[PDB]
Amino acid sequence: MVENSELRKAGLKVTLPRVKILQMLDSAQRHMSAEDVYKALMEAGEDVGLATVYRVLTQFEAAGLVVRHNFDGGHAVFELADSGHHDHMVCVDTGEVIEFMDAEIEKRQKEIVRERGFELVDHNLVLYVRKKK
Amino acid sequence: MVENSELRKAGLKVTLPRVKILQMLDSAQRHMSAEDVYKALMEAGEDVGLATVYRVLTQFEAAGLVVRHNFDGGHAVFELADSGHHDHMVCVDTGEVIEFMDAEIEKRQKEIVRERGFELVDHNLVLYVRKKK
Ligand SMILES: [Zn+2]
Ligand SMILES: [Zn+2]
Ligand SMILES: [Zn+2]
Ligand SMILES: [Zn+2]
Ligand SMILES: [Zn+2]
Ligand SMILES: [Zn+2]
Ligand SMILES: [Zn+2]
Ligand SMILES: [Zn+2]
Repeated sequence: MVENSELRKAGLKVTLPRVKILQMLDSAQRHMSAEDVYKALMEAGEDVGLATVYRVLTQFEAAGLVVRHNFDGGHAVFELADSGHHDHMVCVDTGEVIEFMDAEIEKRQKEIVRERGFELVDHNLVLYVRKKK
Repeated sequence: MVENSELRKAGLKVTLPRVKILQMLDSAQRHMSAEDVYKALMEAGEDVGLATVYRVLTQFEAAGLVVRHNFDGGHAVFELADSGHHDHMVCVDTGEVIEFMDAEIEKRQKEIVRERGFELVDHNLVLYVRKKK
């Protein structure tokens, strides 16, 4: 299965809890907390406890299958890494998260780093915003 | 420069017109027509004729630097390929194009193809829609 390959490529043994959580992440909320995953699983009548959900998502994060972000300061969001790249705009007053991808900034980041003798390994860009209105 | 590397990797000699058009594509309209690129260039007081803009965008398309799409049936849209992956929803009545990326569908496409003995080289998914309202 595709999930099995993803887990193996990530140096992680294939297990039922690991497969169900990855499937939950695949189907979307784009930015889910550990509780959102747990609640979705419980709705689906599954049998995975919250602590296990958090543990697995942390295993996925360390492995590179997911990225963990904290946009409102008070909770962690976990989202797949495999998906197309996206940086984020966060509405400070409401907590609304808006993904974006600007090719100009992406190429400028590469230029900045390369002209210094480096290679860009990863990056994080968050723009905190408020409606002009 | 980053543009130079992109052009060379694509087996395309570096030229002024090729560099300016790629820069126009980098800075955004996410889905520009040849005329949109030409008009943007003219606004920027540049000196690239429309036929040259179309030719270069077609050179970029063949090379894989851009993908050409025809969403409303009557005009070609050119967008970078390098950007994160995105499929599209198109509002049939207005022509509005909405990008989306669903990890569930992406993994299901891979599963469908792999279980048949193939490797997925590329794909195109367009969902034509109308507001339920
Ligand atoms: Zn929160
Ligand atoms: Zn970025
Ligand atoms: Zn995101
Ligand atoms: Zn720039
Ligand atoms: Zn048109
Ligand atoms: Zn797709
Ligand atoms: Zn697009
Ligand atoms: Zn599915």
